[PDB]
Amino acid sequence: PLPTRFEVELEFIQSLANIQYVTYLLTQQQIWKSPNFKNYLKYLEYWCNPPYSQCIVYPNCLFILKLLNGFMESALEGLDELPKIIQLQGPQWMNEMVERWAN
Amino acid sequence: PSYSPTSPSYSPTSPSYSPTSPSYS
Amino acid sequence: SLYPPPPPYVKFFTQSNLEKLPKYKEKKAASAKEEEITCALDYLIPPPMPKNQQYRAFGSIWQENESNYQYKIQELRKLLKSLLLNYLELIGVLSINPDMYERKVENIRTILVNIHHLLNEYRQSRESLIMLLEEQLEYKRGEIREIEQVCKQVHDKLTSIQDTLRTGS
Amino acid sequence: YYVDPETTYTYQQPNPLQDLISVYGLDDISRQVARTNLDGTKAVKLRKSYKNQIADLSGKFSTINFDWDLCSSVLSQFERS
Amino acid sequence: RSNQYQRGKMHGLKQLRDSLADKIVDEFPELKEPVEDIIKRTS
Repeated sequence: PLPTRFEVELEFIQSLANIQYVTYLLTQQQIWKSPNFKNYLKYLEYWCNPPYSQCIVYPNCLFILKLLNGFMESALEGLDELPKIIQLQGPQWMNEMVERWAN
Repeated sequence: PSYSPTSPSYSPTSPSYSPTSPSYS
Repeated sequence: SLYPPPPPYVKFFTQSNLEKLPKYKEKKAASAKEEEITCALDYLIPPPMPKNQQYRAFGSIWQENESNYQYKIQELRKLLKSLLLNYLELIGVLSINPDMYERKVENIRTILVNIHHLLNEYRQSRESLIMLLEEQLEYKRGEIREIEQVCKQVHDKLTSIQDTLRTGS
Repeated sequence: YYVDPETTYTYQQPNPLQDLISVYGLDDISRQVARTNLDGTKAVKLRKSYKNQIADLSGKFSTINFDWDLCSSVLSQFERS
Repeated sequence: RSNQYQRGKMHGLKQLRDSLADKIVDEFPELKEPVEDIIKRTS
């Protein structure tokens, strides 16, 4: 059967955690140029509250989209540095996610 | 001899532009 | 391609759609007093939770003060004893008539499998909560007690100094 | 749990522990071609193939629808020529 | 050679299960009764 929009949006959110997916998406000009994609990104922000957050599979993308949120006022430029910066800042970002959830 | 060697100008931060497309079977 | 295309509705919502969303939802609520897609602005309306409270994905289904266990213990002990006994009987089978040894092997595994079932009801998150509870509780008690110890020793030193200066008067 | 008194396993027959050669009185041929005699001495010289079974016959084995009358007549005519 | 291997492994297995039965009786007397039946199930 045809999946509902819940399933596709949740799978998109969980796939946003992949660094390769983010690099590919930012590689194309019209994806960042079009305001539709960033409008959808800001629309996706409302999943950080329960009970929606209970349905997530990988919490890392929760910050990544938020990090992607920062990308709208930080610039495309910085795309090259994305894998290095995520690899370097994985420890502290995981720690802050744990502080947000595990405590 | 050699007046001066070249400074290492590596750019690992370069993201590269390899096209990926034939992944689906 | 390797990367699936973005969702289609993503491209429908511009800044104008975002700013006209309030009047659109007001009109929709006034009119209202699977959702059919009659207008391009319908998706921004929050999707409704399914009544069955279930979600299917990849062939799998998904959906208070912490915010006879002796029967299970004795069942586990007797199951372990029976498992050892059946292991002995199976190795004896291997000794004398190994040709039919498998006839018991899977049987023993079933008991082992039952052991896994016996773990399922015993599943431990509350126990982890308890252990974290006592570790931070004892850590904060240690910090507190060293605080009053150090302030009390400072006060004792101050009193001793006061006595010393009074004696020198 | 699996202890079933109704499930009884019988001894495998024949028992490998016993002398399986003598179970069916099968010692004659084994003694005939035994590696060594009762005293341990070599009985006969041992080799590989069937050649020595034909040595008694005359010869030098160094290296190891149809009308019969018509064929015989043809051979006779060929030899007489 | 195969027959000697069979006999030696049979003797080894027999001593294995004899010792295992003896010790299971020793440290676990309550399971002593089935163990003998196990022998009756095997022998």
